[PDB]
Amino acid sequence: QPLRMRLSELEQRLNNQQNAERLLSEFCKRQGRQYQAEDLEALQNELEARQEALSLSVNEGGERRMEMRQELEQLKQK
Amino acid sequence: RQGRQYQAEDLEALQNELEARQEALSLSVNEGGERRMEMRQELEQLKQK
Amino acid sequence: LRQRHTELEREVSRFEDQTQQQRQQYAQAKESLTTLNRLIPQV
Amino acid sequence: LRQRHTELEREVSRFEDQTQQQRQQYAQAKESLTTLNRLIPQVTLLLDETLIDRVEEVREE
Repeated sequence: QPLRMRLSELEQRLNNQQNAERLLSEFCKRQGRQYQAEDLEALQNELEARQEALSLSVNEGGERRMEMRQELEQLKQK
Repeated sequence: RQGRQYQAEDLEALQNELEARQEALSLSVNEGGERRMEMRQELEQLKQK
Repeated sequence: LRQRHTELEREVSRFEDQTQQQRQQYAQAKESLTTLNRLIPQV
Repeated sequence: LRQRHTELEREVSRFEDQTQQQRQQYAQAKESLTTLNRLIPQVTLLLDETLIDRVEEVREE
């Protein structure tokens, strides 16, 4: 009887392992083709850094482009 | 921390709600910042005038 | 133009306030999402 | 001043191209990041590449 409960629990563990493997493969195929599935936390950190880069780039581009557009307005009045 | 029991038994659905909030976060903050920045430059123009 | 400065400063204040409150509440929600999918991602 | 307008138009084009490209690229990066932190946020460590293969033994027992 102990082995019966062990069997059920282990079957659920196999289920979760296949879930993880399938999801890993599908992502690693969607972005990349085989993308360090063994330890992928570092890529999450770098992608967060690239989101910070997103904020920086978008703000800088917007403010600079619109400021030089205002310079264009000054030139137009001139 | 958020809610009091708020269907913790299977809380998957809440994550989607928070995802909508997360996208709206980027939209709202980007637009607001851009507006205030536009009027910062307009303020500089008025100062220079 | 000084009157324009005054109204512009009011508007700048409104946007700064709105963004501050908005980002605070939305950031709290985002942090809740991260805690959910870090501590209990269908764990 | 018309020379200035010409060069400024070129620079406006460059700014617009750069902002568009960067926002698209980092947006796709954001989508991939969210898929990772949704589906496998350290779930790989729960998996740990164990390859238990013991259900057969439990069935024999």
